[PDB]
Amino acid sequence: DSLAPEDGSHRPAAEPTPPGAQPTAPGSLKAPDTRNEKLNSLEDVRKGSENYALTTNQGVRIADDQNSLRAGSRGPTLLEDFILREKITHFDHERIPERIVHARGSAAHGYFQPYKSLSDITKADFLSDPNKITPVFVRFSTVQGGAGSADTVRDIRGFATKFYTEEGIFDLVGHNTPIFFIQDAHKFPDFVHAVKPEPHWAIPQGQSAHDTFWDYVSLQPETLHNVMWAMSDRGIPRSYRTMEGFGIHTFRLINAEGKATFVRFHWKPLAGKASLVWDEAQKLTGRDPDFHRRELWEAIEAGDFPEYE
Amino acid sequence: DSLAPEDGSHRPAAEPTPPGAQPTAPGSLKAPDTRNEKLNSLEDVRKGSENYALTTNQGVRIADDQNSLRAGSRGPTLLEDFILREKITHFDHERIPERIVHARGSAAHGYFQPYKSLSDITKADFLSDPNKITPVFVRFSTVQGGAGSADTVRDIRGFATKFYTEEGIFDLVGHNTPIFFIQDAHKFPDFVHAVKPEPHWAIPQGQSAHDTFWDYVSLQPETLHNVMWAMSDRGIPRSYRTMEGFGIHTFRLINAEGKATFVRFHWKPLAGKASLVWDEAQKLTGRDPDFHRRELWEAIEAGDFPEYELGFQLIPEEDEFKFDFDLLDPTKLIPEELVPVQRVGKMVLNRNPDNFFAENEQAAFHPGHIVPGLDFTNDPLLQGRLFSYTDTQISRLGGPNFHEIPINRPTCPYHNFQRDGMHRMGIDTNPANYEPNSINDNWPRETPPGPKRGGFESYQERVEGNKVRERSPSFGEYYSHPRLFWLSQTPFEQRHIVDGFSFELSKVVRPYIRERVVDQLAHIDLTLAQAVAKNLGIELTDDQLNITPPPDVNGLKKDPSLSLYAIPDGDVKGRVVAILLNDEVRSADLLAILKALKAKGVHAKLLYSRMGEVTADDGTVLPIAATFAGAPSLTVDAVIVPCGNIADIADNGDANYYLMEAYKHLKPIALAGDARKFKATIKIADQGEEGIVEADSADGSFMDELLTLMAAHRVWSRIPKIDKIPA
Amino acid sequence: DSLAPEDGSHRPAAEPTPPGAQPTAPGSLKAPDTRNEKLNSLEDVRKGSENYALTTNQGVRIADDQNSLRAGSRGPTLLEDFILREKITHFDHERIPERIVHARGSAAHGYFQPYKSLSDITKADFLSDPNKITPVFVRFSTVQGGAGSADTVRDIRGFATKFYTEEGIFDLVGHNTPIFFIQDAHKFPDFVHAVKPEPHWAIPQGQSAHDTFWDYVSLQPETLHNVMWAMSDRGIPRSYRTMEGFGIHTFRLINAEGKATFVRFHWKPLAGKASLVWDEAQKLTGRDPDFHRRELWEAIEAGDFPEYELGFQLIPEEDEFKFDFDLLDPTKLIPEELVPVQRVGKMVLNRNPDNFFAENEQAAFHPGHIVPGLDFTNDPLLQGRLFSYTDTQISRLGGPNFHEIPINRPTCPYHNFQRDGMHRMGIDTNPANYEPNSINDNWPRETPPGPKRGGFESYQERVEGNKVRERSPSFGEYYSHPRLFWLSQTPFEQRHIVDGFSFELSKVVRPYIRERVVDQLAHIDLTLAQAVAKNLGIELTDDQLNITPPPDVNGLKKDPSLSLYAIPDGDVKGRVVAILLNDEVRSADLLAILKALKAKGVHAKLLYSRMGEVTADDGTVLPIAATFAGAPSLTVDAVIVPCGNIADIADNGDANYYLMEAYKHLKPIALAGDARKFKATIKIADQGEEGIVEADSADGSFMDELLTLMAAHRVWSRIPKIDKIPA
Amino acid sequence: ISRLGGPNFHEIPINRPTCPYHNFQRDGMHRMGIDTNPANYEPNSINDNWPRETPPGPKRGGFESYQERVEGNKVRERSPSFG
Ligand code: HEM
Ligand code: HEM
Ligand code: HEM
Repeated sequence: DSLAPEDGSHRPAAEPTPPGAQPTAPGSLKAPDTRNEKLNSLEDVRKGSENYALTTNQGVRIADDQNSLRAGSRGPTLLEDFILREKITHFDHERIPERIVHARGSAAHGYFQPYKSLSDITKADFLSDPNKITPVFVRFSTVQGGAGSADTVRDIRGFATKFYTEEGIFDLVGHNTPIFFIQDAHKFPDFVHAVKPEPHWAIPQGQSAHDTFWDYVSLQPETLHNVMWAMSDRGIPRSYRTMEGFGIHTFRLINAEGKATFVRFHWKPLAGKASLVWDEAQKLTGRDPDFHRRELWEAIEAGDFPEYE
Repeated sequence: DSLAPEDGSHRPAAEPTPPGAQPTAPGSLKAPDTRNEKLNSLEDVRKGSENYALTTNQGVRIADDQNSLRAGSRGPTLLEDFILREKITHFDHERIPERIVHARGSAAHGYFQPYKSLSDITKADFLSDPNKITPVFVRFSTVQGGAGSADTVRDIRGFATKFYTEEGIFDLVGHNTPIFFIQDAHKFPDFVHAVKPEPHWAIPQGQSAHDTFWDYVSLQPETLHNVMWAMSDRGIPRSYRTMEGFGIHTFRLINAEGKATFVRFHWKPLAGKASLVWDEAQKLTGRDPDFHRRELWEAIEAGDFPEYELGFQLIPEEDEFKFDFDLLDPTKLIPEELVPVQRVGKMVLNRNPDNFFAENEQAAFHPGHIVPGLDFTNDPLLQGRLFSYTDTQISRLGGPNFHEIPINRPTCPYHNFQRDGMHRMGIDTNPANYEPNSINDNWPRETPPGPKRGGFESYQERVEGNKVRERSPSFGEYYSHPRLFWLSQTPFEQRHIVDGFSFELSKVVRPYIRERVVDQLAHIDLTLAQAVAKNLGIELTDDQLNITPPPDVNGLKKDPSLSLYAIPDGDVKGRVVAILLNDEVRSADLLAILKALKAKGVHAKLLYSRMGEVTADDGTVLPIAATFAGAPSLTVDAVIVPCGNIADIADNGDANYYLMEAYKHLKPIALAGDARKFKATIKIADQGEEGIVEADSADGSFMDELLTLMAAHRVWSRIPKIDKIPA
Repeated sequence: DSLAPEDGSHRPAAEPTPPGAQPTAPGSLKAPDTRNEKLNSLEDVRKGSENYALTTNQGVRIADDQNSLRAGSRGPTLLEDFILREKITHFDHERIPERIVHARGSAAHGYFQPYKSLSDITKADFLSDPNKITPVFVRFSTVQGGAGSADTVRDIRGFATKFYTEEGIFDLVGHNTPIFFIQDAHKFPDFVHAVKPEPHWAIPQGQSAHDTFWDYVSLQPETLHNVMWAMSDRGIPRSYRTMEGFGIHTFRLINAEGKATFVRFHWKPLAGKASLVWDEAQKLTGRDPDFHRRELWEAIEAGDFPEYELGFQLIPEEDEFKFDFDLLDPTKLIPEELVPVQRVGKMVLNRNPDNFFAENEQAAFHPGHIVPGLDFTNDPLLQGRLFSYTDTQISRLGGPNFHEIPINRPTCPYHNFQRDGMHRMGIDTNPANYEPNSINDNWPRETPPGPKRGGFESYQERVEGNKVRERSPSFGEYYSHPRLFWLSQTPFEQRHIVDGFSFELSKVVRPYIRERVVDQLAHIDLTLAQAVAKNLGIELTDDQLNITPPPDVNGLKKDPSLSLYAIPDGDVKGRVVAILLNDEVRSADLLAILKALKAKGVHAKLLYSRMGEVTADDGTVLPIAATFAGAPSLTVDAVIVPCGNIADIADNGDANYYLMEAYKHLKPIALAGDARKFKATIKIADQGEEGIVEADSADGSFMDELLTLMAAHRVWSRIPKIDKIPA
Repeated sequence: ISRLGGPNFHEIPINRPTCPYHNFQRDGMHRMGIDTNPANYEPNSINDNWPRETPPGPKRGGFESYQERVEGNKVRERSPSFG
């Protein structure tokens, strides 16, 4: 019953294919041979499916998964149907709280590699050798909207990178413009509340074009610089691939002798910089709310891998 | 600081005002005199702000809310700053999980009132006297999308009503169609997972147009009936005010003498039925993703209260087996042609919440929340629902004391022996925490069943059968209800159905899925399937062309109450019109226009190519509401273009496109005097045509022709001309 | 129904009554007219019970609370029984996580009042007028065990007070010893993990007598000062009413002119200092594990309200470096001989809670919660404490709104821009949720620091140094405070300390840990080291006997304020006496005894070998409170034995054991007439012995002898004789 | 669900079955298993309906309830045999 078509057209070729030619799929069935050290350590928890029996979470095989246990064919459902309650209990608890900010985002795996040793300025092991590869996990996002909001709204974009180094995890958690709206962390909740949907009716979604945000900007002039960046075409990128990335804060690099050097971090996109125009971007939140997410998944499936300096 | 403007225009009047006139606000500040028992009992948790000092949550006044505590003004932030840490900590833990289904929703407060006593058929106290007023809390929603998804997607709608009765909470949790997709609750996680975003890449949001949804439908024919409703215009309503409401399942009404009657619940809109057309709805998800939430809120602020009539379909117990279908099967409807709806009472929604998170996000509805006078039945979809709503609320709302959050608490008394749990508010003084007890003389006490204020007792239905995991043989027919639905639509509604299926299936990547769906459609109706097939480039096989159609439903071959538009019920009050200005509007036109609209209760939005003001020909100064690009035609019900300096806007791309988009979406257009030049923009003949109102000036019949068309909602006769027109 | 007895003896009188006379009850049923601002404020949440119907949490009346809905009376339970699933669901989610430390504790309500105005030294409002009364809620606890462990273990005790002031909540979170075990908050998790049950097998409960605790102590000599306290009789208080309380750290008092003064907080008991002895405390964990919790509850129901005076040690800012110890080192005390304690106000505890879980278990105290007029210091342990108390409570009480749980709510106003979070109670009507704002004209607003009602500002301390992870060199001395504490104890207290160290060290399995600890004691005092080593069968080496003792503390060689008994202050009001009954009491004796007792406020418990009653020689009916084995000598402060038919109980094993036990534990004993014949079972000399009161009959010289020994707590001169007594 | 934090308590090491467990359940707090199956529902054609139901049998078959005979009305009542 209910099985695949005879021609095997239900499944995608495991080779690089252009956008739209085939059905998208989980990365490990789409590119079995692409590996790095983080991807391989995840093998312990990956779970397969072909050729196995359907079971409960306690490992008991299920005979009939189309019906509830009842007293007679048109009777009442019995409390003793533990298969039914396990199935519905897990569903009832699928959701976890979304991120307070940056709830809407799209991620991918990859690797990082230094061009030369940087030990004159830093003793950071991941930067000490040109032949040393570091597995990374990167997450691109919007700021304001919830996890089910649209991709191509006018907003700042997040650019978060996890480096799995040999002397610890390093997270470089940045944005796509070189400054932020405010100076002190004490004002974060005040700025975020002004930009998010208003508290009485929860409008508007994924937009700064409402009264509370401009109220706050007009009374806090420190915000004007990043407001300039947001109102420009930097606020509506064509893709996560065609935008720049920054750490914003001045950080410090320490070498082996104890000398310190101030540093600001940048990401330079090798596909170049490019943005949409507003009318296009606003209408695209309706025709395909999932455009940046789609485009990233599809570029990696086609072999047009996202690359940054 | 003292930052408000002196002139006080930062705050809206506390009186009814038209959409867009003033800034919207929390309900108790906009309409402080709109009261009910539920609203009044929330006064203990409401908090003001004006004239108070800024404090921590422990009550300590804060001197500086702009800076962290550091060692030196350019120094490190100190750990001892408890004011910063409290502030950021609360911020960091603001979110709670969203609802697993129906995450996106909009809500309001109101009241219900019975039309007469129903003591003959039920002993439920809230339906026993025409003077008993019952306060309500209602939430409207979509199904698939997250809480930040858009309002006007294609999808089923939820309609949940919490009745705060004197003998307990009664929740009627319904939907906007009379049937559901599946028969047994055991398949709910399977159906839900197929429609929701696909698990590898989490796409797509708010849409059934993807491979897994159609895969599930093509393998499970029980889904076909509700799938027909979702692909029709029923799936993209114009507003929460203009859709129907249904309980779906057969319940029981139990009277004082112990007699049981079967009942199906109905909500009838008093503003009538109306929907959008697909390209408008989809575009509208980008230009204003909060269009339904916004319209609901603004309708209440302006006084256009959503009103609905509660109705009952009643079936005597002896008629259980008289139909072609099973009454306990939720994939089947009860045709109004066979069993009429009895109009029993009315609900009015008249006040918005104060705080969305606290009242809307935290509200909890559950179909298992019934009262003496009502009872359940063996419908297997309903049966598994009783388990789920209590279970899910434990992690969404954090524990078993969710009934203590202010919006959920009953207004009647509640006492029992349950104790403790996370977030416990009530402090019990009862010396005993069990029964039977002699230490508190067994209080609180059980209460026998009776005609009024008695204890809950289940209807003693007979059960006889073996313990089986099996579907009833009477549940095994999937095609005649869908066909009954198809034949009751008007011709233009049939066309929208065809286009919904074609569009959606065009997004399915694996072609064999499209073919199997089409096959399933050929078992319902051949014309339907031939039409969908041609848009997908598929040919029907000779065998598919000879499939025998399913039977009539108890002799019916059509039921007009299943169509949105067969029997018109339009009501123009609360609709909104776009008026496109120019720099020298003929003020005689404008006054005939605005006074006719106010007489019918229709709102106007004055549009221009820039914000600010415009000066009319007699020197009158008009405030502009929004630009042409800022309030697209998608948002209004009809377009009027008045006489004046037409050359101001004859060449503006946005003004012209405004008329082409409305024209495409079948809305009525009115052109006064030289505004008639615009006919060439939409290829209108000199002769004119139905749907285009035109005159020398905006006077008499001009407005009356315009308002007649508005009552008919859209101009269905223009369908044939829109396939050309690049809009 | 009416399961209660005719006579109404299932309910206690709402008037002060002696321990064991009536059933105990929720505070507001027992003492309804004992009010305070916090206690009246909780009336919005109290729930009654009598005369109400039994319902679901939704308000639906239950008819049968004895059965599940089943298909047939011997059939399967039905999923549609929502009544059963709600009752079982609330029960399934009743528990919340216990506190990570101090999980076992007992609390009560009360009030604080100052003795005079303290405006010269602080601007704290609650200390500004002798007529300003401040509601308080105090919790007493242990440290190591879980919520179900026993009360009279050997451990430090917690003393936490929440002040509901008019300028915010102020929490004073202290202990019952003047110093703590460690110097920097970074070692807290290491220290707590070492004293708690070991991780493989989770043994032992409520005890420090195990290898890991002693391993950590022997490798970290900063802990030795608090260890001397714990090994002393300070570790086993007789009651929460008879132990001292301390804040431990040095805080700042900030006056209105902006001047800063260093302060250490103290709590002095009005009932005096008293402790048990180790064998008695230990046996009491098995005979009555709820001993301290019970006696505090009953003391309050009898009107023996626990009373404490608040005391300040004040040191001007210019004297920060006058002592030869660092003022910021929390392992260092400030001897009252150097800086006396100023008595400054009093606290009274006069009302028990209504519900243990709602009020005691959900209460949240945090040292970071201070008010204008107070400020912190750089003590590294206090500094890290500020992070932890808010953090822990996010998970223990479920979210960032724990301040909205009724016992935690401030009594003063709290307004800010924080919103949402799990179980949000407050419904904000403010149109703004940020600042600066203009739409609500910037309310609520910041408030400048001032003399009264102003915003919080931190004292502008000068900070100078590099970012480093290093201990200050001035914190590097670990032996002179332990040595000044040793030398300030009386001789019997010094013997109790030696037996404390010996009993615990004998439970350490690895012998090398025993030796290392002993090596450390040699650096404090040789006599002490030699004594513990004699009991562990360890010999001191050559090297150990010549170790130079540590220096004195600022010229001091001893401070009598560190001893529990050097300077008497014991009070007998609220103590308890067991009276051993025989089948024919000489009424003459009883009466003399009960009336002498009642004049000093001493309670009595009448014990026999069975329950029910016995009659005196004059026919007076004496009801029995407990049996000899059921209310052991461990639970009373002294034992009295009247004349009558002594033959009746003279051969009763338990009645004889009662005397030997109380005799072993240094408690006063009184025997009139033929009761003197019991001297043979505890082998007393012929002339007499101090501590044994005897006479021909219960006269007044007889009770003054008994009441006088009782004011001295225990009979210290008997220690020598109890070696050769088998009990 | 509250004691152990969510619906994945069977992934806590001590609670894990040593035999195989495959199904269409997904997500929830602290999800350990990373499912590669393209389908998360059944029936499905995209993964050829795996994992699949197994009919009852003498060994290694699916679970089926004994077909006990049930008869009587819906009552909240104690059996007289229990008294
Ligand atoms: C230069 C300024 C900032 C930048 C560039 C930034 C960037 C980001 C990014 C990229 C994320 C998303 C990470 C992900 O993909 O999971 C994020 C999340 C977050 N941000 Fe920041 N942020 C900034 C300021 C702040 C401040 C000032 C605060 C609080 C004081 C804050 C609190 C948070 C929190 C609580 C999250 C959610 C983390 C989670 O749930 O895992 N951010 N931020
Ligand atoms: C006749 C079929 C059904 C209808 C009309 C229906 C209707 C609704 C509506 C309107 C809501 C949203 C309530 C709100 O506004 O907060 C909802 C939520 C929900 N439904 Fe149903 N539903 C149906 C079937 C089911 C089934 C079969 C199950 C599971 C066995 C289910 C489980 C849930 C859950 C878990 C929620 C979320 C509740 C909460 O988080 O408080 N539903 N349903
Ligand atoms: C001078 C040293 C300390 C004293 C006098 C002290 C005192 C107390 C007291 C009396 C309580 C119980 C309050 C109640 O009854 O609920 C408590 C709880 C607690 N303490 Fe401290 N403590 C000290 C050191 C620390 C340190 C250094 C830390 C961590 C850095 C810490 C963390 C905690 C935590 C997490 C709780 C549980 C709080 C709750 O769950 O509400 N304590 N402490």
